[PDB]
Amino acid sequence: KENEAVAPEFTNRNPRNLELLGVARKERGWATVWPNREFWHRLRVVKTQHHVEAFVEHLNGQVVVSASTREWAIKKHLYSTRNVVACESIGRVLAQRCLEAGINFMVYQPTPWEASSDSIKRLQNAMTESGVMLREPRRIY
Amino acid sequence: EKYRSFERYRRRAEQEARAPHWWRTYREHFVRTQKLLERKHFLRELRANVEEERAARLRTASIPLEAVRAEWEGPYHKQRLAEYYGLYRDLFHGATFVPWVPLHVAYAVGEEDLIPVYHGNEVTPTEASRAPEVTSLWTLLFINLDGHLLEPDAEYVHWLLTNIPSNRVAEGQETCPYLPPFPARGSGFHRFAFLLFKQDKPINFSEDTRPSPCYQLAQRTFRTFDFYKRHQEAMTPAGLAFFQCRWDDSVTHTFHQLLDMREPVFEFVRPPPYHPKQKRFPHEQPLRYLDRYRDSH
Amino acid sequence: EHSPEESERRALLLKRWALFKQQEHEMERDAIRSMLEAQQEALEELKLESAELYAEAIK
RNA sequence: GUUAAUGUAGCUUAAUACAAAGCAAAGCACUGAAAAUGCUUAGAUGGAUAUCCCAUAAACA
Repeated sequence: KENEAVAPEFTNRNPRNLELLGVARKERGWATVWPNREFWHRLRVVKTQHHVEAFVEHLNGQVVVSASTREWAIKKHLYSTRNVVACESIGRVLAQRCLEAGINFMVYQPTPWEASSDSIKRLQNAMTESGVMLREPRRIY
Repeated sequence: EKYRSFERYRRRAEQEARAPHWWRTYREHFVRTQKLLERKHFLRELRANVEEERAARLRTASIPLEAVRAEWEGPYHKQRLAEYYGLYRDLFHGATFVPWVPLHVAYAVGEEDLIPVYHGNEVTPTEASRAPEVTSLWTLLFINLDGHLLEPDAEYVHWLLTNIPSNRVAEGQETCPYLPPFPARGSGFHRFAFLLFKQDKPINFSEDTRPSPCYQLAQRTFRTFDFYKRHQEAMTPAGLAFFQCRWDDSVTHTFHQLLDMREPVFEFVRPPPYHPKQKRFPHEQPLRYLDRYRDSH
Repeated sequence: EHSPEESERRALLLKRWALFKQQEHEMERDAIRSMLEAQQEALEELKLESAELYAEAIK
């Protein structure tokens, strides 16, 4: 049968095949640098003077999912770009964009003051209820 | 000036690291107008609203998020997902196109609901038992980018329609009949991408016509790039939708029932065992020295 | 204990108080620049007529 | 009127694309002070095009 013909080894080209399986490499260097680089994706939250922005960024430094109150769709329904509620909305919106992108796992490393901020805590509450995980799975060796 | 918070140094340091420099660093080695005026008017109304001010100070404001999604939709962000997952490199040999038509696909499950197919979504092969629903005179092709079992560059079709009148897909010619997903076991997530190509003029794709029904992998194998190159003059892609599928019980059914082949099973191949090469005559070799080298010690 | 209406009434006046102060600060900052610009502009005017006069003034 | 300036919010040629952006800056809370920190405040294309333009303000006048 022609169909039975199959190569001895598979050829998977999906970039996230190893990452999704957990076998993808995580940066285990930078022992002299803080924080740890053992995360495939990270949540970057930038609070500007008039706007609040949240992003999910890969180790390479390229954002895959970007949620900003600068975006037209969110702001029209959002009263004030800088607000505690805005942090919740951008987190829920960021989750929905994460839902759109297919990214379910992420690593969040808030700063001491950022973690203490209730708005960021509510934003984290927005992410967990939406299902987006603030912690990624461990790598597989 | 001195940073008054750690973040100021960290943000600048993080930005500083990202930028390339003459000295060697880790990164180098390892790496319209009218609408806005209307938007501004809404901002003034939204800001002026006293009720909205009260909600903000009371931290009780809410949003109709569903509206945000529709208004946000999208071309530029849609491209990111396709490029991020490597569709462009595998499908067009690196050609990147901004999708302008908001293509959306979902795999119909039963009759109550149809399973969405997001960009980068995961859908089990069992749920894909039947063909999915896809929403001017264009074409449409289905691909198994990494579902191929023998050749890396090659890929398989699920079903290919040509000369799709306007949008209605029922009238498109069924060049390739629908096949359920058949991702090999042990290979993790296989990415399948749905492409929409603008058809400048109706052209008979006799070369791409396939027998119905066809259950042969030897004839399902194809290349998107050369197929698109042959029609690249009249083909400009505009729609994108791709999901991931793992191995599942339905996959066994697909491989055996209609594909009529043994299920492919793969795993990382380990290197051959390393064996030390002892000397036939250990001249001037004691037991204490050999003891450490040998297993016994 | 203050009532929610009392807090709402007080919340409004703080907004008015903040609005008045910020307007004053913006006006005050402009006053500093305007007088400094006029004073610097004043310096140039006499220099053209006679630089020697400022020699005593700058001391 | 001739020359010449000056016309996004303290700053920026940020931007005219998917946003009028980033940055400077503010109020209150927290009681040595400041800073840090939490919650919050006020904002602009006076205007076009791929130079006119009117307003404005100068030397010519």
